[PDB]
Amino acid sequence: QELPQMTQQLNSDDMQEQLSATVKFRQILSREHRPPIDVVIQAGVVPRLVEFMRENQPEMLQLEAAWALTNIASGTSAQTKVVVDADAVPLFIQLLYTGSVEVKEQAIWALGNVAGDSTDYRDYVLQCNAMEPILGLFNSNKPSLIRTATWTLSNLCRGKKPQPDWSVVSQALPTLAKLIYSMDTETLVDACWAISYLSDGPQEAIQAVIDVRIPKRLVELLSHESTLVQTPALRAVGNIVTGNDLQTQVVINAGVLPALRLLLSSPKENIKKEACWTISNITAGNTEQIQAVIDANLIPPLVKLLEVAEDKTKKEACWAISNASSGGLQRPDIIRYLVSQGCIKPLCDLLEIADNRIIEVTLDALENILKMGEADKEARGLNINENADFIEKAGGMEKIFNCQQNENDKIYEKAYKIIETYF
Amino acid sequence: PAAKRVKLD
Amino acid sequence: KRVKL
Repeated sequence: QELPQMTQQLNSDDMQEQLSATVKFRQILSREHRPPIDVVIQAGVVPRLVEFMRENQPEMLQLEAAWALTNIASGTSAQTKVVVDADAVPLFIQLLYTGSVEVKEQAIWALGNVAGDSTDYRDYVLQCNAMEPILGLFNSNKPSLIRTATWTLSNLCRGKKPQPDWSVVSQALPTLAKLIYSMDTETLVDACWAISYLSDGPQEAIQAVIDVRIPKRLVELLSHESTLVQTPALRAVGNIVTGNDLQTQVVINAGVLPALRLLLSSPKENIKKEACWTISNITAGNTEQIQAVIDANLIPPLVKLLEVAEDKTKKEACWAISNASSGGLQRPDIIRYLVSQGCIKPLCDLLEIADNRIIEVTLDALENILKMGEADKEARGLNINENADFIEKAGGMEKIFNCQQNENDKIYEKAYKIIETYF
Repeated sequence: PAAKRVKLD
Repeated sequence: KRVKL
């Protein structure tokens, strides 16, 4: 259409024509569905647009050109590659330092799409030292800019395989710690995602998150009126409790248990699922933390979900109760408590799920219950294992016996031993 | 959330 | 302890 003329105008030496042309390119690219990215790329104007972002170029030109490149980078890795190979990244970064506010708003968005393309482009942007100028944007007192920068910042932290350069992304913790206190929902959401990414890693990363005192706030955000905030905050909390017993205790001390208790009755199924997931990693802790969960009255509602929640959630509830049962070896009463709360019936019923990882998890729990029951019997001269009688009455014996027919050897081995040992 | 965002203003 | 993918 105008593209042929637009291309010629863009390469013109007249600046009025360059700007008119750049704006048209920005306009045709501003489409959410099926943007004319390839047509613009093939017009061969990317290097020219990148050229308009140079430091001494007219402001409007830098602005429109960066905006256009921003949307080209919003495409596939192939289309994004064109922008990157044209050396646009280092220019986006410099614009973050010298550009007018409007210009910076384009540049940071562009960096957001580039870093969000893949681990390599994420690393590339980090290698170009984008972190420093980016963290600087949070002192702008500019909402729109901060929102985009928070998002961009999260893409720089995102990715577990490969994990981003920790020595660089860790630099953003102090900033993220303050951002989760923002009243702007949009910024808060992205800050929480960023944090969940940084929290998703080695012991030192979780510890760095704990050291800046982020957990206290994450727990409070679990009750934020929007699930858009609850989801990431809960994710960050969950990732943190995948840490050691000490790190996990910090989260417990920040009062996560009562909060999780409320999440167990959330209207959103994924919230209930992740709340159980989070509890499962706490009951995977030491004796005291398993007891803390017990004292926080999480078992009853956990048992309820185990019996009536959607499968994905039930599986998570199963992990929690099962990890908790592993503590009975050190404290039998934990098993007595679990059984008194009716975990046996739901656990057995779950033996028929189409997930072997869960069958194993359930068989282990039932065995932890069987062992305690056996020890109690041995302890006080009885000849009947009370918990074995409970399992049989719950129809669990028949189900366990059937797991022996599972093609999975591990399942088979577990079921067999349980049957021959307690039944 | 989405890794990329088209900028429309 | 189970971590995300």
